[PDB]
Amino acid sequence: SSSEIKIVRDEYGMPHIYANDTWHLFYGYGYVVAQDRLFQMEMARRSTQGTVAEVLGKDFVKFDKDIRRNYWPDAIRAQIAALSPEDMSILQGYADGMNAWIDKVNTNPETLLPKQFNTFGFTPKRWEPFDVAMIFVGTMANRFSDSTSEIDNLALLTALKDKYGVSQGMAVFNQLKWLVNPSAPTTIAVQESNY
Amino acid sequence: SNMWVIGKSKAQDAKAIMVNGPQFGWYAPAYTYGIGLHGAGYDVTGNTPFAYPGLVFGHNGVISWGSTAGFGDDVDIFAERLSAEKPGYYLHNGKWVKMLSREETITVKNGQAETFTVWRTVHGNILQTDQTTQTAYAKSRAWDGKEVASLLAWTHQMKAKNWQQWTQQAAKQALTINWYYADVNGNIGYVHTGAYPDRQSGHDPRLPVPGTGKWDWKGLLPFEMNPKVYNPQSGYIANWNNSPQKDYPASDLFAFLWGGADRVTEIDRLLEQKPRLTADQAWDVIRQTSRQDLNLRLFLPTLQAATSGLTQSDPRRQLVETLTRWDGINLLNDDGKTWQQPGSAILNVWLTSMLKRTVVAAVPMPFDKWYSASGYETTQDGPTGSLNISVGAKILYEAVQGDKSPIPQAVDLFAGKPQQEVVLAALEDTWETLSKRYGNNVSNWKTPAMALTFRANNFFGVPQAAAEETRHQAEYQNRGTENDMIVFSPTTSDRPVLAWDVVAPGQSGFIAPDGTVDKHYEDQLKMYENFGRKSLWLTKQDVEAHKESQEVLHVQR
Ligand SMILES: O=C(O)Cc1ccc(O)cc1
Ligand SMILES: [Ca+2]
Repeated sequence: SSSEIKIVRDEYGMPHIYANDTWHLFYGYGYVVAQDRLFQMEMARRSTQGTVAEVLGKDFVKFDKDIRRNYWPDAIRAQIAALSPEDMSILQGYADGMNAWIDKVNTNPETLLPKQFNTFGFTPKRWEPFDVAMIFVGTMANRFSDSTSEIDNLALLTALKDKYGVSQGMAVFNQLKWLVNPSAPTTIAVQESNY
Repeated sequence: SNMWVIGKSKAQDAKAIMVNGPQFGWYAPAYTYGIGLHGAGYDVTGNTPFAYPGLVFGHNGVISWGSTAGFGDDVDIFAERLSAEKPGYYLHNGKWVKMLSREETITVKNGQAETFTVWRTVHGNILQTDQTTQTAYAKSRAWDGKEVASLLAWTHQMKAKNWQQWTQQAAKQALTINWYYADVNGNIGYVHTGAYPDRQSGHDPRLPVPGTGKWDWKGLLPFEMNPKVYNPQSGYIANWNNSPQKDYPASDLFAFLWGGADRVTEIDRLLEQKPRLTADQAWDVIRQTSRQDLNLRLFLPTLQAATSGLTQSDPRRQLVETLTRWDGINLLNDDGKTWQQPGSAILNVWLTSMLKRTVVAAVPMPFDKWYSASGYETTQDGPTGSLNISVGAKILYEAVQGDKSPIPQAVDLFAGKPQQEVVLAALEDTWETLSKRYGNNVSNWKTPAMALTFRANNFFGVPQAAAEETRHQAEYQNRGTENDMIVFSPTTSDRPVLAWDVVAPGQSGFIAPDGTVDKHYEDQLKMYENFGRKSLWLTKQDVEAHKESQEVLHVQR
């Protein structure tokens, strides 16, 4: 059967998904994610889109503005709009799977709603492919792949220029923030290659 | 984050062994999510941060993969030329181009809404503007417009069966990340992935460039320029966020350096110490490197040379003799709150003094504060991430190397004084501070250990659990948030692969509305603390054999 998704959990509660096509496979994945980590996932979604102050208030307004200043939503939607049907299925599958479990949770909240939703006073909302992609952009591309201190570097440089003069300020700057240092221990041995 | 991959020639009782310890901080519920995917081309097992569609750590029965953050320089800032009259415009290639712009409304629970505007140019979103100079800074990322493709590359690589198929997907991953490969035949590999700018001659990537047109990137460098190595002469690949290769330039962060003092040396010494390693020994490196002080190795020779002509009753010498008897492995006392030897406390105070006298002194305020930290700074909850060697200590290490360092000492950081005089003055400062608080008998000094907190707030500072869900572990361990091990072609089993992981506190973070906690909410937490691990299953037979429940769904798209 093409309509069947089998979910087997092991002794540690780790889900294994058995499915025949892309959309059923990632629908299963989303469904167990919604069962295990719905509140975490919901806070991650708000964190990565800057919608924290709506449920948590005034202390998070700067945070929300900083998050939205750091990306361009239309650019992410355009990339999603260019996926092939197979690639799109991964994202849509996953959001649909989540939505299935969030439908049963919002239908039977007396037993199925994660405690922390009651504690913080708000309920889960449905997901689309854009939300799945923004989890990764927000927590992988922006946490580990967006680092720069160029503006602060220039403010240090200028200050060293004032204290030691123009040529000397630069040579001190290269002492503190060298471009490359040839004695650094490398993952690739010099015998194999060098940049 | 650290990683060690051991190939054919170094492995004992297997063809290949991969051990990964991604370091993202420690959270409740768990940062990564365990998941097995069987169908539509996929047959995979492992765990992955925030349950991404693609598994960042895991294996498919043929190959295994792992990651560490990259730290290349892939972001540069473009100083855009604005105009007092004709606002919302910027000069680019001889014409005044209009900015992209968007309005945003922040809805606030129990507050008024707030609206502001986000501006963007051909280079990227505007970070900040200087109205005085009519300059705006645009942050320009080499991966811009390839976010979704990077997520898909991480998904499609789970289907690769060989080096060739895997590097096809590594070529499409555009973020600066190190990727690692191992397989059933004992091959091992590494790629420093990502998109890097092909800059114009004379472009110093550490400082901003004008955005008027002449400094624009030419394009992106090809994938053949990305540092990579397959089946290395050494028999192993080790990384702790350390430079990929000779002459590769690092992130432009002022606090980030690849120098002669590097924590990856600690992994290299252990892998070079033994001709071959078993699975259990590869797992054991987690425990040694978790507890290792990273500054001992670096500055012990300097402390020894400076106190060599000192008498035995000289307290500065007694401090160095304590250090000389220590192997640098921190161990908790029986009280569960103090370390057994005072070493880290001594180096911490010394180093703080040494930097104040040397690096800090040569840098103008307020940038001197960037170079003061000793690298031991924590609070009562413990460090939020890995322990490392501080920038200031890396700069100081180059200075104590003399003309053996490749880095020209434009300023003498010792300011005319012989090194040993500066070292001994700092050692006097250290003795004064510590003896005042613990007394003069060094042998009964019980210094405070660092602890470890699984925090309820995510890495952004936003709650992802209630504050009582915070978990506390007595021993801080400089180790991955999760640890996972894949062993290919074990001589000790009939299985072609064997894999383990540990995802603390647990697979589930569910709490029912009556406060009943899921059965798998915290059944992995004691396992974490004692360096234990659970088996990861891949085959159908293994999954059925360890099944605790089943759920079948019938759904049509
Ligand atoms: O090394 C890090 O800073 C965390 C990290 C680990 C693995 C990865 O793929 C990306 C980031
Ligand atoms: Ca740069």
